[PDB]
Amino acid sequence: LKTAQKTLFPLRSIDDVVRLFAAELGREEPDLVLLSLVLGFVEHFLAVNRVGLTYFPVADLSIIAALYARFTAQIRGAVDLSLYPREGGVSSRELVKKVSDVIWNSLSRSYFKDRAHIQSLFSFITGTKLDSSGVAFAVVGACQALGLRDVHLALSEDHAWVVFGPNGEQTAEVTWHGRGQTVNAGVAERSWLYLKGSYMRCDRKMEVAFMVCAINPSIDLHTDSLELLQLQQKLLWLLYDLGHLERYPMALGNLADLEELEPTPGRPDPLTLYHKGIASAKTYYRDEHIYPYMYLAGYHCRNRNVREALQAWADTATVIQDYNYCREDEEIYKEFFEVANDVIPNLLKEAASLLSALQDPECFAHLLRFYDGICKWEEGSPTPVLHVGWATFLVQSLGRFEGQVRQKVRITFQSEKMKGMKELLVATKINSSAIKLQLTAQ
Amino acid sequence: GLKTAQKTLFPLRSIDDVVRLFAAELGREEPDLVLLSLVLGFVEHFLAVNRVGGLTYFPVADLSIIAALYARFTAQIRGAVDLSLYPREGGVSSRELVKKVSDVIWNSLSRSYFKDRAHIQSLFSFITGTKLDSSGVAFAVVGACQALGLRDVHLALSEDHAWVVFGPNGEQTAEVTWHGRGQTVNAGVAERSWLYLKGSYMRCDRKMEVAFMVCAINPSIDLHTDSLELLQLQQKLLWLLYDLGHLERYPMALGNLADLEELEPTPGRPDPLTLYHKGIASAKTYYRDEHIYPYMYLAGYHCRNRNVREALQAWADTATVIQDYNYCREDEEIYKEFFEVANDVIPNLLKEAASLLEAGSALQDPECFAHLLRFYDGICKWEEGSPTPVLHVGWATFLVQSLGRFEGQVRQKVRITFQSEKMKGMKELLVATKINSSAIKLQLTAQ
Ligand SMILES: CCN(C(=O)c1cc(F)ccc1Oc1cncnc1N1CC2(CCN(C[C@H]3CC[C@H](NS(=O)(=O)CC)CC3)CC2)C1)C(C)C
Ligand SMILES: CCN(C(=O)c1cc(F)ccc1Oc1cncnc1N1CC2(CCN(C[C@H]3CC[C@H](NS(=O)(=O)CC)CC3)CC2)C1)C(C)C
Ligand SMILES: [Mg+2]
Ligand SMILES: [Mg+2]
Ligand SMILES: [Mg+2]
Ligand SMILES: [Mg+2]
Repeated sequence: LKTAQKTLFPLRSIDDVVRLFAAELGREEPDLVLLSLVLGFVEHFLAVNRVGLTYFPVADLSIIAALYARFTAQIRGAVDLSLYPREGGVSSRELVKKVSDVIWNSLSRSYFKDRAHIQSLFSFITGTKLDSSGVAFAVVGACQALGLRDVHLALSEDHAWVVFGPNGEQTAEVTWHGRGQTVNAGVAERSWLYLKGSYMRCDRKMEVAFMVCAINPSIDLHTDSLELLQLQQKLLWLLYDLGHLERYPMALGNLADLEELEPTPGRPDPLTLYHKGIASAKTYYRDEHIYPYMYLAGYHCRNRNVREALQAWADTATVIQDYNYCREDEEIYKEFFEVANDVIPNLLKEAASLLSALQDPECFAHLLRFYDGICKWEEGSPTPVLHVGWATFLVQSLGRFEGQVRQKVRITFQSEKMKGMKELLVATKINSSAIKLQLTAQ
Repeated sequence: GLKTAQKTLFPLRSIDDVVRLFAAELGREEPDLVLLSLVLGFVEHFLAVNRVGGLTYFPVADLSIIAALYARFTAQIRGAVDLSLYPREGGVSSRELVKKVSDVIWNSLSRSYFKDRAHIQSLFSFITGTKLDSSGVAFAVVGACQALGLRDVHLALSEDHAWVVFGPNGEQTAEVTWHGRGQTVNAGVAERSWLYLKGSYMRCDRKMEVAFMVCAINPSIDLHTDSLELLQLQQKLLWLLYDLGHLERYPMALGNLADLEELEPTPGRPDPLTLYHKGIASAKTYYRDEHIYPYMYLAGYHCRNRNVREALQAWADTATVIQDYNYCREDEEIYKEFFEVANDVIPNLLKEAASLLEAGSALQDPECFAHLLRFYDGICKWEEGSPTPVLHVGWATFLVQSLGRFEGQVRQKVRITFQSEKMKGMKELLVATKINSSAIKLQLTAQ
């Protein structure tokens, strides 16, 4: 650590942490290892080993300098750079593989790899435990501590790896999902997990944004750390103000969800931030991201804006339609399954009871765009998506709209399945049996 | 269908009115299972499913609502099942007749729903929603059978499944619902899976069937909130059944009542520890000590009160029961309960204890170390002869971590009976002053 950094200690409050982040983000190379260990330390004494009162666990220089030394010396100890000629200020694959192996070999052979609060370098140093994405982050933190300035975090919506080399052009798998390979076959197979190449390639500032989104305020299934929520919210505003969330759609979604919980006066309202996330995905990631729409959909859902919610879910299906469903895409499958088979059916039932969205042919058209996207998603997929469970809720959901509301609705149907049954969907009588068979055809 | 006697207990305006109805029905040779299910169903629905500085409330059940629902259930069954086609010699039901009632219930359900959802356990949910969970179906078949006058059809339950017994002396069994047929449960008993308790399952009379529907009350509103009123209702109904002697052969019901007494103790009542012990005594006396949950119930209570010795003793008891079973695919519930104990609760309890020890005690007690070894030995013996492994490398790490919470001086002299070849195979390593982590790991995970 430099004298500059040392003077920001001890961290006695949330404002002290925000000052340390502000100071580090001002530099060309923010110290990822310092910042990770500090969030790790604060998360550990607020979520994992707690103590009414709200409190901040004071981070003395003595504790954080020790942890920093432990991480940096461990990496430097394990990697002899004089064996890796590093011509043109670019790292070789052999060097990135080696740092990957150093991180891998330092982990416990057996732990709950899915547990909360094993995301930070704190958990790696004090516990020898990292989650999936904790590993990729640790490889990048190690690379920075070795002075390898071209090694960066790549993320999809559910996986992480590294890019390196002349233009961030090279990719390497470093962690497990659900090594040393490129991600090219993932991009080529058009799975959601690799976003068809439209994944985030972070600079050091997005890597700080990632570790801030990684803060997990969960204490148990019933209780969040208020202090960790407050810390995340202030750190995300700092990154917002400095321009570092511009190319981070999920971070704007995260900050919007926090603003819905506890609005910051003078700040953009949640709807603005959800739209900025969607604008970010459209502008920088070829509109290939699902969560910015799912975020907006959740907010409208929670506020009982049924039209707006169904519109946002139809958008999510309009994105997913250009993918193939592959084995490792199960997170987004479950999110679509929850929307189709639980949230929409319940929202429509709420509406039917108050009766409205059910007299609005616009809401019916959103529902059809939703199912059409899902059917087009399934086309060309190496595994089916729609089984008989889906079919029931389709018919149930269609039937919440009277013949007069459904009759004139005309949308573009990308999918062969919805094309195949356009006459059944606008018919005065819903032929439930035929719709069911058509949807589950395979 | 309903008698003047029953009609005069209406409307139900309070929890006490519901207790009066149950009291009146339990006084009879044939308590009306369909009436009682519809009433709990109705009350659950307006307290947990469709709710209203705050209010607690009781949803008034008018005769008009309950008599309608009763008629709907009983007429629907009588409509579907023509008894004159099933000659019923000796006052005993045929398999074809039980299978038919099973098919009627199955055919009445929505073709797709979340069969795993809360609040789809009652005949209320079946009549108003055409939705039943697994055990809701078995109960519905028995309620249908009673409304058809089939006096020999009774609810059978294990700790995670339900079917029916019928015939001369409850001789016959039929699968009626899904887990996770018209076939017997004989192959389940023979495979020695926990799901069929090796034949030591509950064969309910009509009073235990009321107890089952009372245990079926689900007070959950969402993940974070219980209906106070439904907890209060369940507790008073369980006391009624207790006082009348109907919980004597229902170990999980005494566990349920004990959990409620810990939440809100009833003055003048036996304390929770008494009720958990009654549950265990019931399992030992009437079920060949083949039940796991009476011990798990006791273990949870000790755990929540930070009686570490007593908790580890109760968990070691649970492993002493399971050791005489084979782990089969559909026993996943109890697997997960053992996994949670071994790999989460015990490690965390021991870590708590280690911290209170460095600060200025179960960890200096060789009795607690012995309990831990009995636990692992039962689990290894459970695995022996199983068609599925139980122990993988995840288990091994927490064993070593948990052994290591006890110093060499505490572990050294402990000698327990080892049923499993696996624990016998490494008895010297467990009491050694140095824990050979690597060897212990391989021994427990091998095969
Ligand atoms: C959240 C933790 N996390 C990851 O999960 C992650 C790891 C990776 F390797 C790659 C991507 C990752 O995701 C994120 C990355 N950066 C920031 N945020 C990430 N998140 C937030 C995320 C998506 C959104 N969901 C919340 C939504 C889900 C859909 C929901 N809509 S709905 O209710 O209509 C659907 C039922 C609204 C809330 C939480 C998890 C994943 C990172 C930060 C370590
Ligand atoms: C919802 C309850 N229910 C069933 O789940 C059920 C269905 C069947 F087909 C067959 C048996 C069934 O179980 C019960 C039947 N009758 C009454 N109670 C039943 N219960 C209570 C039961 C077991 C105990 N658990 C709670 C315990 C679990 C162990 C725990 N101990 S621990 O914390 O030390 C273990 C980590 C204490 C709380 C709740 C569910 C299953 C019936 C009443 C419909
Ligand atoms: Mg994920
Ligand atoms: Mg697209
Ligand atoms: Mg169960
Ligand atoms: Mg035994």
